[PDB]
Amino acid sequence: NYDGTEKIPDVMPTKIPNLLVNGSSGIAVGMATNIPPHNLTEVINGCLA
DNA sequence: ACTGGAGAAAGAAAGTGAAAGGAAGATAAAACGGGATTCATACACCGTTAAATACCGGTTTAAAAATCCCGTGGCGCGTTTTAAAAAATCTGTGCGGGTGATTTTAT
Repeated sequence: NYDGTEKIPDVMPTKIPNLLVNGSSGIAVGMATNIPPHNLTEVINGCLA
């Protein structure tokens, strides 16, 4: 952490494709993102395919 | 007596709180105009007949149509203005993580 007295995970070991099913939206310097949500069953079927 | 700093007086310029009023808005009461019923009453449709009008044959004649000469103003051309519509260019705004700040009451 900032004081060097704790530990924080670098990334989560997720079982869910969260990015596609929930989307995202943010504004940065020189760029931006905009992603719509989706349906979980269709994403799972696509991953299996 | 003279000098230079400092404090106090006096005077002039700028900011101020309050000002009728008037065009510019805003809000209600009123007069209006457009639908649903309800019939009595005048209007639409059907047989009959005297009468008023359309039609044919032949004149005519006075009025309107046709023709010629001319002298103009009313359209036509070329070149400018001027609004009107269209294309181009600016102005706000909200989505989600970040930085920093404000106010009123009771005992």
